[PDB]
Amino acid sequence: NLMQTLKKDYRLVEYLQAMRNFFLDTMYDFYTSIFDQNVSFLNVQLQELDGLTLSYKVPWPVDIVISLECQKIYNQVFLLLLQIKWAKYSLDVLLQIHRMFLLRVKLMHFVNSLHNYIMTRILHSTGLEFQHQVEEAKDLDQLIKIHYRYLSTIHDRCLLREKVSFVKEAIMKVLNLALMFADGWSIEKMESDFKNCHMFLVTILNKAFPHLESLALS
Amino acid sequence: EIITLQLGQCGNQIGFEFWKQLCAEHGISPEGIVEEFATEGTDRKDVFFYQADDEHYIPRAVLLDLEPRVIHSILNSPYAKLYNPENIYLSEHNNWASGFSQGEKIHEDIFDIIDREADGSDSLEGFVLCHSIAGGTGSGLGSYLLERLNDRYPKKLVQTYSVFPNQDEMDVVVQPYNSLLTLKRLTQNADCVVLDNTALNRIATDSFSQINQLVSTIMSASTTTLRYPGYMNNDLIGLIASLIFLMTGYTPLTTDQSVASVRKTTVLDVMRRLLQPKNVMVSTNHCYIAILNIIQGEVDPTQVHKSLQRIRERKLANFIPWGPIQVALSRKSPYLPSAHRVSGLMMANHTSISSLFERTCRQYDKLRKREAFLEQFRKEDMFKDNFDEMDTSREIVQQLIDEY
Amino acid sequence: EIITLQLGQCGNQIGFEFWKQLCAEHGISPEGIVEEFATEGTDRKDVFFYQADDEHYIPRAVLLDLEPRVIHSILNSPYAKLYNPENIYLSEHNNWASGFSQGEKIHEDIFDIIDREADGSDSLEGFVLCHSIAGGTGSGLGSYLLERLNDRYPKKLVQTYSVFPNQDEMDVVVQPYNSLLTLKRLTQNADCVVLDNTALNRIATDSFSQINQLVSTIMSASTTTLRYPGYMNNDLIGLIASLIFLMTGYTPLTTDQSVASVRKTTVLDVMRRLLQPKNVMVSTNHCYIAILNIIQGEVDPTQVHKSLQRIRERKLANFIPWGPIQVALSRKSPYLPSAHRVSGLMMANHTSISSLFERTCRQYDKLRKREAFLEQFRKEDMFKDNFDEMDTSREIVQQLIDEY
Repeated sequence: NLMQTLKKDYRLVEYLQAMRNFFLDTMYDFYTSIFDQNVSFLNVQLQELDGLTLSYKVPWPVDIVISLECQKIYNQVFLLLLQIKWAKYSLDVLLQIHRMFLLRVKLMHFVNSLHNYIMTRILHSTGLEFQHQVEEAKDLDQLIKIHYRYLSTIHDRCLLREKVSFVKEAIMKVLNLALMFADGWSIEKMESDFKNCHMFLVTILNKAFPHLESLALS
Repeated sequence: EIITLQLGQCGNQIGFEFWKQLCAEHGISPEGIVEEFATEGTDRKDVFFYQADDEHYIPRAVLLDLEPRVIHSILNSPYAKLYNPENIYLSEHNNWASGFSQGEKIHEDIFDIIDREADGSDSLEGFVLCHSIAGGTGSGLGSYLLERLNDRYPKKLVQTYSVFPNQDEMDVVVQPYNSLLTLKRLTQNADCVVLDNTALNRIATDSFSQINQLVSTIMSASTTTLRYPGYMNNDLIGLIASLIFLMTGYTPLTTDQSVASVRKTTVLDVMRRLLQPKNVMVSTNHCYIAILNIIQGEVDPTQVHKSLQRIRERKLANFIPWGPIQVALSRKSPYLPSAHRVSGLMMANHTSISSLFERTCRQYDKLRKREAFLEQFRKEDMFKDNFDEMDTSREIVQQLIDEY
Repeated sequence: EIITLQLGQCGNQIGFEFWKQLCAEHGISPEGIVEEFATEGTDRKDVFFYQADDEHYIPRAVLLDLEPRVIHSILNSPYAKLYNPENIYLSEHNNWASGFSQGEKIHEDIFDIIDREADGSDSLEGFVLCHSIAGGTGSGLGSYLLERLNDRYPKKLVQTYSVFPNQDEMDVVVQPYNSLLTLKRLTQNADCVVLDNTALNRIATDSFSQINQLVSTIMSASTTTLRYPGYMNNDLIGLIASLIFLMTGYTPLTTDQSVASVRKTTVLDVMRRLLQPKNVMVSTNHCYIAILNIIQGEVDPTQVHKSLQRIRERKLANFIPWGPIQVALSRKSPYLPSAHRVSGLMMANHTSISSLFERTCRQYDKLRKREAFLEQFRKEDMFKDNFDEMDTSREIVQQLIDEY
């Protein structure tokens, strides 16, 4: 009965669908303005290096589901996602002289492949399964568990919890190559670094826990 | 947002059928009205259309032509009222030099129209050009517009669907000059889709209405994901960065009568089919530079990964030795019948395209040695004194071939 | 899974009636739809068919032919819509050399079709070939396909149902050459079912429609257990290993009018009947090499053991002195009437088959001494210079006869 009167009438499920939608279109125009700060400037933009804490307002009938420590995890994945959209768009908006372009495809590929992995293979696989699960909610408690078994797993597949200084930092430091090379528009000293860190990336990730092989091809 | 610049009879038609396809996809009535079933639509319309106070939608299109007949026929079609009469332009009254001279002559009104259209969009992304490189109108007018546009707007993309002359068939006797000059301008100003009648009609076999219906299909499938926002590849610049001359291929190029064979169509078989030279709509161990496959319909990324793995192992493709594909997924319009379980479009950059120019260069060199049909060109101011323009263009094309 | 390559008029028909029998067995509608009573079926369909998004099932068949008439008639049958129009191939416009020359000419499209079909199966096991060895089409085209297939796919089985020319009846005047060359290719490339019109029509007596209905019956009964999974013999390779040229026989070869004599049919009487030379559908103390008996219907292994014991004691058969049979059981399709209480099919390898070639060799030697009908062969490139191909083929066949 409770789940029945909770689909509408304090529609907790409807609110949940919007949550994972207003981040993870609309949010494309929002970030592009940030590329070219102030704390009130953003609000009118939204209503239209690692910060931008985002929150939301939830009514009491759904407060018990989307807890306070649940907002931060949803915020955690949003921060990291933008840095990927950043590097992906920074190397995209533009269009031994031509030798730079060979450093573009050798790099614009790699960040693009990673982005194809986090969003499609993870942020859409578990998402497609989660919706098929909540539509069979039959309990006050288990709806928390099926939900809590969606964040604590999406925070693991997207490598952000542990093994950060062992694996995650590698993707982080090579992301700085997407910033340095973007501004300049020394060249030989980039591939010596790039061919090293990229090989450092594969020769470290080679330990593969098993789902990492979907990107290990490149 | 985006603008479309279509020139010559080829471009004019191309635009007609491209907008026909678009209005079919987005549920836009011929008169610009919106159907009742599509009232609550989720599809993004700003990209190619802008709505009007009368609730009708107007394309971001401009019609250009040296002759009236084609556009006059267009305005007698059921789709006539849709276009914007203000934007359409017709010359009051077949050579590249003449075309460029007119372009110099009619700068003001054309750029007036272009500016008016541009100022109506907040986030214009680039330009789309549809034209033929052989005929006098398309070649010269596109040359002039590209030059003055790259000069005017140094921060907008310029995309073209350039139609190349048939070669096996001996149409424009003076085609080598126009083609060579248009190629010069394309290299020197164009940001980024080659097209030829020969292979296009070859695949059509194995009227201009059907040929250009196929071409419009290619264009629409190319712009689908931009039209239909998703997760990845949410911008034209994303497309261009992932590849950068191009060639194209589309799997479900099936007649309205050829739906009887409802073949169980996986993603693997489609993406495979997009690789063969037969499906490449255009006609030294030449290899690829880049490949993009946009897939419409239900798709499981596990299937995509498996197909990619198998094709990689089967080594059906060849890549550059000096550098390290992409498979994007979209959603079909909710309106047109999904006669195909899953469909695929491919855009690639491959070195073999060089041969095209080698032919045209060979054609051009086969004339410049004997000064054939230069009398008309000398008439225009640009080639009134000399033809150094021609020499520079030829050397530029040679440099591009050497670079390939 | 498996593919079928049928060539020439003989092969084309063979395929038509083979697929007729298959669709009858599996409850597949003529249009490819599935009947309501067969919705919950347990029979395995992937082996010979692949389903489509439209729920229809498509055979893994390819039609090849030098002439259009036969296939055109096929497509006018009620079963026309079932086949895949893409796979079917017809030459746009009676000799082996000409057939092989065309095969060299039309390599690309044929192997395109074959690759497309192959990539749609996860666990393809081998190939099936149906053709006649006398006529120009079947002989040469099968030769070329076998050569290029054994070259292309070195890890797939190749099974054939080769139809041999009648000899008591004096049909192809140039039959000796085509037969000898096809036999060369069969020995040199074929993994593993001989067929002759003479004895086949003899048993039929004691139109091509009925003859090939019997042949399709043989093929289907051979593939039954593969189609219907059980415990043992769950793969074609299991079949081949248990035997390895072959000949065949089927007990319940009874007209639709000859069901009046419902004879109490044990397993013993059937398996016995499969041994007699009369039932061997094909026409020195020659002996056996291997025998396999597949039995359909209710069967008690005690009965099988008793029959085997009694036949062994009665020594009705002869075996090689230098080496040390098999009786497999299957289940009938749940649909076709079980007019027979228990039925039996036999495939065996026996040395007497050698005689066949001795006849054809005798035929060929009876011509090569006088250079009869070589004018057409000299026309083709393969036999343009010399006929060393013929000498090598003859010596290969002689070597095979010596080995037997």
